[PDB]
Amino acid sequence: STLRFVAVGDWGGVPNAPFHTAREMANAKEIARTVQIMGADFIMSLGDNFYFTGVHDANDKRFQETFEDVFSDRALRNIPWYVLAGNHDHLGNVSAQIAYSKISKRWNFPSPYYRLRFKVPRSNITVAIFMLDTVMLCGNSDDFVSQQPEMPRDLGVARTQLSWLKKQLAAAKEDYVLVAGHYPIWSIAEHGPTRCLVKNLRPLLAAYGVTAYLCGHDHNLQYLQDENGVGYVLSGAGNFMDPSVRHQRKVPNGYLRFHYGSEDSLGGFTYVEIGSKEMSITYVEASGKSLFKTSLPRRP
Ligand SMILES: *[C@@H]1O[C@H](CO)[C@@H](O[C@@H]2O[C@H](CO)[C@@H](O)[C@H](O)[C@H]2NC(C)=O)[C@H](O)[C@H]1NC(C)=O
Ligand SMILES: [Fe+3]
Ligand SMILES: [Fe+3]
Ligand SMILES: [Zn+2]
Ligand SMILES: [Zn+2]
Repeated sequence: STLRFVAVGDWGGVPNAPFHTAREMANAKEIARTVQIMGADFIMSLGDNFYFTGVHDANDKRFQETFEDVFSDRALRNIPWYVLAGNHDHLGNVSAQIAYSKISKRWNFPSPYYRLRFKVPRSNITVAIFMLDTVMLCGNSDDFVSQQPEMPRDLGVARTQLSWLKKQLAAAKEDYVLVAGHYPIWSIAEHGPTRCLVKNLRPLLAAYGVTAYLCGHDHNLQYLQDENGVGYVLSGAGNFMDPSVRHQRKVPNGYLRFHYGSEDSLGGFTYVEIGSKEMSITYVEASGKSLFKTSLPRRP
């Protein structure tokens, strides 16, 4: 078989009851239908888990109303979720989202950033994934008028995570290596590229042979690929859909391979399947149709 998972981001419903939106429910439904057909080993969250100010504590009702009861289909039962934090989560209590891992079996958020290691059946194929906390690296975009994470709140905190990732990447023996964070490195939409990540994270990717970087933040679906062969998967349409293509001129020519952000769309997510020969990525719209699909070679 193969390693399979769903990647969805920015799905955190809303602050007022019922605490979920039509788009979030449509995506939850289609995620269930996808699982019923292809199956899934786990679901990855790319940040902005609870709009617009995260949660207060680990007993916050939002955990049941925005998460548990939305992804309640029988098919989604028992499927593990690996979470990472976005900027809106940081306006609240992130320690509470980490502590919730001890309350809900499916919810796995051991710390701000961590390493995951998977071993694909039969195949000798191994996969490593590094979940980052880009807010601790670039600061909260909500703290600035430009809406761009200008600088980290703490030097030591940022410097340490970068040192951790570099040492982890310079030792990973896995066949596939993925890195995920909320903020985008490359993006043509509303916010566009995050200067801090382009200057501080991007360089590490090609140097150590990273397969791809996954993220959300900009509310749409995108696939970009640089000249070194690294893939950029943007999946932040789990709750909103922003049509903007405002920063397409800020992305190097040739990088944009796919984009969809129609405001009349219910949103979407991605389905990833990693096999012995390659990793494929399918973009699925909540309505039920697959919009695009690409593959990425195995790491030398
Ligand atoms: C953020 O959320 C965490 C998780 O609920 C809170 O941690 C609790 O802290 C109190 C001490 O004030 C302890 O008695 C509890 O046992 C802790 N809960 C857990 C699950 O460890 C933390 O206090 C919250 N921070 C704020 C500012 O509200
Ligand atoms: Fe968001
Ligand atoms: Fe965000
Ligand atoms: Zn935004
Ligand atoms: Zn487009």
